[PDB]
Amino acid sequence: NLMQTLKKDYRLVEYLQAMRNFFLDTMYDFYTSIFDQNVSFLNVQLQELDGLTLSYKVPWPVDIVISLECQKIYNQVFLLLLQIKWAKYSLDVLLQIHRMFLLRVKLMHFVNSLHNYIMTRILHSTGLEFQHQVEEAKDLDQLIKIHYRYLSTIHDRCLLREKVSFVKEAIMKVLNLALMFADGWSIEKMESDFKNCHMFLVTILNKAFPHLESLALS
Amino acid sequence: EIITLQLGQCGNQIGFEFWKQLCAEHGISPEGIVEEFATEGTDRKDVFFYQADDEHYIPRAVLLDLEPRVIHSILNSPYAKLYNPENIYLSEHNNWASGFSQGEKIHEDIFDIIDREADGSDSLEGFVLCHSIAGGTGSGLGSYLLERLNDRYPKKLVQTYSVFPNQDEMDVVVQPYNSLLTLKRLTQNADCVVLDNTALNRIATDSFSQINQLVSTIMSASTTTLRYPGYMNNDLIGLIASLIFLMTGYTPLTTDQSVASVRKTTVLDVMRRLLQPKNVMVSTNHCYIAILNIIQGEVDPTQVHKSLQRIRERKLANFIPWGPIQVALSRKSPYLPSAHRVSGLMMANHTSISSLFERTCRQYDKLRKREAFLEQFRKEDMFKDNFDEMDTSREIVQQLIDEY
Amino acid sequence: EIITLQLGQCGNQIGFEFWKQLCAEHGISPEGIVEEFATEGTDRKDVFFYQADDEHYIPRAVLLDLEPRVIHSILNSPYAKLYNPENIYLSEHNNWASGFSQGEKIHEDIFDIIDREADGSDSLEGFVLCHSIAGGTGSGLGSYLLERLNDRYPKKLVQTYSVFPNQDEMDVVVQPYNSLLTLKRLTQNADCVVLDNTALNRIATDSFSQINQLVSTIMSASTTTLRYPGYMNNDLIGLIASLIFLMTGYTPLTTDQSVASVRKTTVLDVMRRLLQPKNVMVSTNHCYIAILNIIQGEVDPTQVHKSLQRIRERKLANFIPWGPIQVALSRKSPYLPSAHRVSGLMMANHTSISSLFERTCRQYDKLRKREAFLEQFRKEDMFKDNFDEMDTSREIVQQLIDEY
Repeated sequence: NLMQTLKKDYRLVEYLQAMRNFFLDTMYDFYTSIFDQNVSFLNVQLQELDGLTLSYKVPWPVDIVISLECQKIYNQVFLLLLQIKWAKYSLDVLLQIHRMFLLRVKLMHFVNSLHNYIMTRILHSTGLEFQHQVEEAKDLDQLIKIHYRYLSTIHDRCLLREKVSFVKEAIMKVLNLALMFADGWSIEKMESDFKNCHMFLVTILNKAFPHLESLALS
Repeated sequence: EIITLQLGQCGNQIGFEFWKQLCAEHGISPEGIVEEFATEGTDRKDVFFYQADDEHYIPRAVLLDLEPRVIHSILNSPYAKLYNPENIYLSEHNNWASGFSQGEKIHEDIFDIIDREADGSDSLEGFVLCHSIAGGTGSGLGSYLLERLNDRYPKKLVQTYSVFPNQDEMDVVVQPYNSLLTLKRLTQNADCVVLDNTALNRIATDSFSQINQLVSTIMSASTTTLRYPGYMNNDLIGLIASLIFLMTGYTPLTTDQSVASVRKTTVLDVMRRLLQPKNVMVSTNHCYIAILNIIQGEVDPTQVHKSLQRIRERKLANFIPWGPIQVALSRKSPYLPSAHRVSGLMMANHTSISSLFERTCRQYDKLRKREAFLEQFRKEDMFKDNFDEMDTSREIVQQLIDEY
Repeated sequence: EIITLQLGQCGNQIGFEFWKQLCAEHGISPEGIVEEFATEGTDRKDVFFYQADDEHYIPRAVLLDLEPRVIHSILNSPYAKLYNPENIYLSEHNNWASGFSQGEKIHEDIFDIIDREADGSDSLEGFVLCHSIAGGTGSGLGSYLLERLNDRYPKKLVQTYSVFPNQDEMDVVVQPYNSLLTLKRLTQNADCVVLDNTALNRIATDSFSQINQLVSTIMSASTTTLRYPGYMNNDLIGLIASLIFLMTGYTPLTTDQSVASVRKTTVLDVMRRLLQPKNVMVSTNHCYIAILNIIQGEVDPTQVHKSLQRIRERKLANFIPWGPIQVALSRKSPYLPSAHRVSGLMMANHTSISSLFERTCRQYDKLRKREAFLEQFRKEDMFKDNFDEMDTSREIVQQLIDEY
């Protein structure tokens, strides 16, 4: 009965669908303005290096589901996602002289492949399964568990919890190559670094826990 | 947002059928009205259309032509009222030099129209050009517009669907000059889709209405994901960065009568089919530079990964030795019948395209040695004194071939 | 899974009636739809068919032919819509050399079709070939396909149902050459079912429609257990290993009018009947090499053991002195009437088959001494210079006869 009167009438499920939608279109125009700060400037933009804490307002009938420590995890994945959209768009908006372009495809590929992995293979696989699960909610408690078994797993597949200084930092430091090379528009000293860190990336990730092989091809 | 610049009879038609396809996809009535079933639509319309106070939608299109007949026929079609009469332009009254001279002559009104259209969009992304490189109108007018546009707007993309002359068939006797000059301008100003009648009609076999219906299909499938926002590849610049001359291929190029064979169509078989030279709509161990496959319909990324793995192992493709594909997924319009379980479009950059120019260069060199049909060109101011323009263009094309 | 390559008029028909029998067995509608009573079926369909998004099932068949008439008639049958129009191939416009020359000419499209079909199966096991060895089409085209297939796919089985020319009846005047060359290719490339019109029509007596209905019956009964999974013999390779040229026989070869004599049919009487030379559908103390008996219907292994014991004691058969049979059981399709209480099919390898070639060799030697009908062969490139191909083929066949 409770789940029945909770689909509408304090529609907790409807609110949940919007949550994972207003981040993870609309949010494309929002970030592009940030590329070219102030704390009130953003609000009118939204209503239209690692910060931008985002929150939301939830009514009491759904407060018990989307807890306070649940907002931060949803915020955690949003921060990291933008840095990927950043590097992906920074190397995209533009269009031994031509030798730079060979450093573009050798790099614009790699960040693009990673982005194809986090969003499609993870942020859409578990998402497609989660919706098929909540539509069979039959309990006050288990709806928390099926939900809590969606964040604590999406925070693991997207490598952000542990093994950060062992694996995650590698993707982080090579992301700085997407910033340095973007501004300049020394060249030989980039591939010596790039061919090293990229090989450092594969020769470290080679330990593969098993789902990492979907990107290990490149 | 985006603008479309279509020139010559080829471009004019191309635009007609491209907008026909678009209005079919987005549920836009011929008169610009919106159907009742599509009232609550989720599809993004700003990209190619802008709505009007009368609730009708107007394309971001401009019609250009040296002759009236084609556009006059267009305005007698059921789709006539849709276009914007203000934007359409017709010359009051077949050579590249003449075309460029007119372009110099009619700068003001054309750029007036272009500016008016541009100022109506907040986030214009680039330009789309549809034209033929052989005929006098398309070649010269596109040359002039590209030059003055790259000069005017140094921060907008310029995309073209350039139609190349048939070669096996001996149409424009003076085609080598126009083609060579248009190629010069394309290299020197164009940001980024080659097209030829020969292979296009070859695949059509194995009227201009059907040929250009196929071409419009290619264009629409190319712009689908931009039209239909998703997760990845949410911008034209994303497309261009992932590849950068191009060639194209589309799997479900099936007649309205050829739906009887409802073949169980996986993603693997489609993406495979997009690789063969037969499906490449255009006609030294030449290899690829880049490949993009946009897939419409239900798709499981596990299937995509498996197909990619198998094709990689089967080594059906060849890549550059000096550098390290992409498979994007979209959603079909909710309106047109999904006669195909899953469909695929491919855009690639491959070195073999060089041969095209080698032919045209060979054609051009086969004339410049004997000064054939230069009398008309000398008439225009640009080639009134000399033809150094021609020499520079030829050397530029040679440099591009050497670079390939 | 498996593919079928049928060539020439003989092969084309063979395929038509083979697929007729298959669709009858599996409850597949003529249009490819599935009947309501067969919705919950347990029979395995992937082996010979692949389903489509439209729920229809498509055979893994390819039609090849030098002439259009036969296939055109096929497509006018009620079963026309079932086949895949893409796979079917017809030459746009009676000799082996000409057939092989065309095969060299039309390599690309044929192997395109074959690759497309192959990539749609996860666990393809081998190939099936149906053709006649006398006529120009079947002989040469099968030769070329076998050569290029054994070259292309070195890890797939190749099974054939080769139809041999009648000899008591004096049909192809140039039959000796085509037969000898096809036999060369069969020995040199074929993994593993001989067929002759003479004895086949003899048993039929004691139109091509009925003859090939019997042949399709043989093929289907051979593939039954593969189609219907059980415990043992769950793969074609299991079949081949248990035997390895072959000949065949089927007990319940009874007209639709000859069901009046419902004879109490044990397993013993059937398996016995499969041994007699009369039932061997094909026409020195020659002996056996291997025998396999597949039995359909209710069967008690005690009965099988008793029959085997009694036949062994009665020594009705002869075996090689230098080496040390098999009786497999299957289940009938749940649909076709079980007019027979228990039925039996036999495939065996026996040395007497050698005689066949001795006849054809005798035929060929009876011509090569006088250079009869070589004018057409000299026309083709393969036999343009010399006929060393013929000498090598003859010596290969002689070597095979010596080995037997």
